[PDB]
Amino acid sequence: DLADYLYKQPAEHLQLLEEAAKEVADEVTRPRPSGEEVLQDIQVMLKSDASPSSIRSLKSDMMSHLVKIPGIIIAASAVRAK
Amino acid sequence: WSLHDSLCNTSYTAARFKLWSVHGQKRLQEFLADMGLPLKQVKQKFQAMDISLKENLREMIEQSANKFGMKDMRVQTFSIHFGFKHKFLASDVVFATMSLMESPEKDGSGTDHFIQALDSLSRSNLDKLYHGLELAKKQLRATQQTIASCLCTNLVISQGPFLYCSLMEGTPDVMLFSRPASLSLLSKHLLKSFVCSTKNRRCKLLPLVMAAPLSMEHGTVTVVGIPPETDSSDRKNFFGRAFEKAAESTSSRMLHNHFDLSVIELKAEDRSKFLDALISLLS
Amino acid sequence: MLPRSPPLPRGNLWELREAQRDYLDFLDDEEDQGIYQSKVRELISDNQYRLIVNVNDLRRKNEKRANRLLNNAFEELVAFQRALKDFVASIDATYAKQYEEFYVGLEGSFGSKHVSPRTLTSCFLSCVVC
Amino acid sequence: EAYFRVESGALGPEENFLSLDDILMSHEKLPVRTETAMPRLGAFFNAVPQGSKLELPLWLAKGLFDNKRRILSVELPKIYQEGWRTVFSADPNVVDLHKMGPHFYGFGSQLLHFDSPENADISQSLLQTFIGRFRRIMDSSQNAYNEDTSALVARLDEMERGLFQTGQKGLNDFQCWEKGQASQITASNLVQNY
Amino acid sequence: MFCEKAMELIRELHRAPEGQLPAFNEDGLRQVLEEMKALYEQNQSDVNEAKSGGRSDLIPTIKFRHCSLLRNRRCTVAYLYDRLLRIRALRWEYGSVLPNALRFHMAAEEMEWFNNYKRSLATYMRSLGGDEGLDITQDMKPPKSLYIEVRCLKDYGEFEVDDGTSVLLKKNSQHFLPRWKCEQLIRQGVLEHILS
Amino acid sequence: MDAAEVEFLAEKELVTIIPNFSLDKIYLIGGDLGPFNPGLPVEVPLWLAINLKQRQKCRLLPPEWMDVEKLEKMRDHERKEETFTPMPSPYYMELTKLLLNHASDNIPKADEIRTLVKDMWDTRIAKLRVSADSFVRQQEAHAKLDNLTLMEINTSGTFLTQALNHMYKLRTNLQP
Amino acid sequence: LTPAELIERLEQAWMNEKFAPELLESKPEIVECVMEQLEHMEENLRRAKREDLKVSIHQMEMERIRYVLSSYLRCRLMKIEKFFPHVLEKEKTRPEGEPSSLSPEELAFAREFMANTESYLKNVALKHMPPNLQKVDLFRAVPKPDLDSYVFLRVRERQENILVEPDTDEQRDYVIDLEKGSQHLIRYKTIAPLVASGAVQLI
Repeated sequence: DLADYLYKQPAEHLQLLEEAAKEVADEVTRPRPSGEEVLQDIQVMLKSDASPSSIRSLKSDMMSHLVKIPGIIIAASAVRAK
Repeated sequence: WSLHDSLCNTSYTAARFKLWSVHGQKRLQEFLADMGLPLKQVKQKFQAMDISLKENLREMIEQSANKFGMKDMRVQTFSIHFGFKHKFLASDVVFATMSLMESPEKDGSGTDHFIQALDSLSRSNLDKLYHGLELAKKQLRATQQTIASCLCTNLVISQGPFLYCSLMEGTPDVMLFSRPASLSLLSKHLLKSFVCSTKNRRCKLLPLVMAAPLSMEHGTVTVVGIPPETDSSDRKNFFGRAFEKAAESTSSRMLHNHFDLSVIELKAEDRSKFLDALISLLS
Repeated sequence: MLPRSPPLPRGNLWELREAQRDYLDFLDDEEDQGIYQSKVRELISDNQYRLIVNVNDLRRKNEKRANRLLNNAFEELVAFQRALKDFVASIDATYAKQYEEFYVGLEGSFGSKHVSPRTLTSCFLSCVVC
Repeated sequence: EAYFRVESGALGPEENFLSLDDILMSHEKLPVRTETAMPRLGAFFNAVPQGSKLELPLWLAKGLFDNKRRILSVELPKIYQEGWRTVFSADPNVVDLHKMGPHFYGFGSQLLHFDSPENADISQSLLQTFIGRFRRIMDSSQNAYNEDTSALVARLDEMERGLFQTGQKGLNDFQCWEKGQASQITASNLVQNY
Repeated sequence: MFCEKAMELIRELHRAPEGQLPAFNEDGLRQVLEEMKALYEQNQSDVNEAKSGGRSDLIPTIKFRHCSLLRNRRCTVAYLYDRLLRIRALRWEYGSVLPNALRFHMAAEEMEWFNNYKRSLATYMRSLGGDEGLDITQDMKPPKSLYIEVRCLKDYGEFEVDDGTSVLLKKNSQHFLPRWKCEQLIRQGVLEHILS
Repeated sequence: MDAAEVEFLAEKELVTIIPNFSLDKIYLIGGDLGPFNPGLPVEVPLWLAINLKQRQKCRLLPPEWMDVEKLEKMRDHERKEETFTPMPSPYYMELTKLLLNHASDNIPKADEIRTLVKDMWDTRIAKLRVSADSFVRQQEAHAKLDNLTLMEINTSGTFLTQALNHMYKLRTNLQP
Repeated sequence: LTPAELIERLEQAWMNEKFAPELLESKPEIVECVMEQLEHMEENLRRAKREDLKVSIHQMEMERIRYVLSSYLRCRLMKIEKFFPHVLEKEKTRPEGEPSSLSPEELAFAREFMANTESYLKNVALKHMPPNLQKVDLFRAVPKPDLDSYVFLRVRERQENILVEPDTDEQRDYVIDLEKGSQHLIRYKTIAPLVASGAVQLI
């Protein structure tokens, strides 16, 4: 069931995933030695082995659904704060 | 595989649907549309298909295959689970093993592939099985591109009491079937597609005989023989005697090297000298 | 080649009360070798606002403050520049009123802070960099 | 597994005789100032003046040294001077001890046989650099598995690479026991030829 | 300064830290013995000349040459000793007999050192116990089970079973033998332990 | 050492099996065993229980400390305390590997025992690299390790001792 | 000395040699009295071989003991071949009444090893040298053992008043005590005479 929610409502479920990754990385590395005792935040990436779509196949019914597209990087902004 | 690439390649729905002629390829489209399977989910791998479709797939497929004349669609097999993601049907292990042992590209003596296929039956080697499933795919997609040749070109000669065919080197993916063991399956699927394709009433009940070149240097071909096909064929072949007596009559050069008798290696020049005497012998 | 110091290190021969009361003690500097009481006066004789400090000295004097100053630069530099006006009034209060507020530069060798505009990420927010 | 090279004594009182690490270590050059003339051998640098700045290997300046500085006196390279001795105190996890080397702790412990004044301040740099760079070799060597470690090891010296290769050999040996893999009997040194 | 020739013997062994025996260097070794002799005489001349005219100011030119031979001694015993380590390994890893891809890289006097070491070792081994002692060369890993399943990888004439019941070893043909016999051959490269 | 010999020393622990073959007392150079009555328990050293299980001749039994309840209390006791707390057996990792790999169907709730054991291990290893960092950080000369089993010692010992020798050297290079 | 205890003491004699940084004591008694159980129970199997399961249970245990023992021996023929001159010297000048660190057979092996290597270096590079260097002494080319190593040990005979010297400053030495069954991480020099007296064991 989870890997289906994650395909349909990825926004409000990646949050729960990344908040469980932080509660597991706490009971595994503790006691942190001396210089760190505040628990950091774990950016959960995710990959898959599924057939890729294409940019020309992004119809508006795919709004807020995990997609998987190939391409070629053409530009790159400068990093900023957020 | 995906649910689409496995309908186009099973040599039981690739025959009924006649998935080699544009006129009947729309039959597959209609079959898919009658179930409510989007044409975009059917093209994607089966493990990634949505969870709301696959509920009763194995029933909505058996049903909508009555409406097309395919009533033997469910078979009785077994399946195994090891752990979290390991789920095999007893006819996936078979197609993977059968294609680790008969890989086309040869890397040594005759007993170098045998070892690698004997290896992939113990659970400590799931990295060979999971690899021998990419050969078994590559083979099945390079069989329906040959049975599509000898049926959009009519290379099945009705040489009398039995059909007959042959192959050409120039056609791509014909060196894959050079082995004298991976040739019987190609012929046995060719017969199944043919019998469903032809309009006659005689050809639909004649055994097939096939030859494809073995060795260019010795200039020899390999020949097989398969029983007359039908739904309830007893499976009692009879060519091990025919070929023997024919080579005896013509007094040519033959080799009954294998354990089964119905597979022979024959000089490229004794082909007709052998075949005519065989035609007369079977009569 | 990595510039891990403004002075090229190869050939140089050829609450908020603790911070303010530790900086003052550091700026006394009389009893060891008088390095900064030789500089406060020096700038008063030149009419300067700011004086340049060596954090390399802050380390040897007090490590805790030297680390708390490279990671909370704002709350520490508002306490440095206060306990500097305090220490200039302790020499010449007449001068200590000519100028509104003093300033304090920095120089020395920061550990990982020596960054380029390409490496200046957002983990250096509110942190002295070079 | 059975080829036990002779280890390095370059950290104790005196280097070992047969250790191929110390032999290449002491070969590194060092600056000296001569106290007399150098007759019959001024060809290299016939006689050489007194009070001349020359560059000699370390092994040479071992016997050519005395307490009275009869033949020559020595002055330390800048890597051990007062300049860099503050850099290595700012944050020692940043320095490229392979360019400043590649024998830092090995060389620095042999510059204590020259009874210079600041020895009580070199033997405190080394100790406080090695202690500084420890929690980054204890943790980037026991926690780097099946990775390309040729970038976690690009800024280390021979006394530290020997430890980064002992963390890995104990990580890759427990991870090979956990996976039922350290039961099969294998060829030991023949797979080195292959 | 000096010693730029000896330091081409060492800076070569320092490139092979795996334990692989490289080809002997008679050339450089002769080339450094020659420099030893040269400096020896050219220094002894002025040594006895500093007792025949009082040139004591040459005393430095003695040390600069006295020590500069000790170096060339170190860098030629270490090399000659290091190579005697990478050889003894070939008795604990390969076995009693070596293939001639190895016995072609050792200088012709190291074979005598070998055949002495090997013989003294085989002497010590047979001395431990009453009946022909205990062959401590085998048994490198804890025993796990009592039988092992091997699979040949090269041809090999006719392997022996103690009871005179030989076994042919064709390629890619797996047996089920007691691991008490297969250890010698697995550790060389002939057989292979499959059913781990 | 190396894990494959700690595993050798761990195959001397006693376990209890239920044979299904007849055999009379055996006098081993390391004690006595038997007799083996079909369908009756008997206590043997591990290296024999495993070897008999592989040959389909017995049926293992879970050791008493291998319970899914007492373990769920050890796992909490370990995270509360701030020192190395005592453990069921000096070789629990190797037991709960060999057993659960070879007799996972004769042990109920194997895949919870396994996760609790791993949870304990992943903590007792975190306390070590804190007890092995204060050592260096403060340049001690002694350290009392309380209840370390041989396996935790051996997973990070040949690095710790080798990096403390290089520290003793650097700390005593100025006396002469 | 029940045959059951020879093995319990053999494993203990096996770990110490693996961890110690120096060639420890010689136990000729045990190495010669385990080669008896092996020599005997190798006969009550080849004779009464007509059982097919008992002989397996015996052969497995024999193969475990013959590995403990063998790997113990090999671990000392590495100490001897790395420290041959310092181990010959120590045995030549031994005060009578002290347990040797070499068997009568390892002694012959070490003698032949030193002889062989000297007669090898004599004919390759030490012969063609100027006639005052042709003698090199092998007490200053082979590095001595390093007894300043750190070791984990677990003690089994309560010791008190043990000296812990962190550094060269004689003042900074605080004395410690040892419980029973505890485990510590201390330098090998300060507990050298305890390993020879069974009071500890290097785990």
